[PDB]
Amino acid sequence: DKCKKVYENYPVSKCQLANQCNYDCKLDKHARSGECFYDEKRNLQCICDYCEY
Repeated sequence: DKCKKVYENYPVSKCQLANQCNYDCKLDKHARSGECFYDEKRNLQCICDYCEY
């Protein structure tokens, strides 16, 4: 949804740990769960979600 925003900056490199995204997602865009997802590059991108997915 609109609350879900994706920002690479650091490729799946960090997404290696579901705990990393949230950190960066929280420190970067201030997300809640910063969950990874698959984009056009089938890469895991930490998506900052500010809502109730």
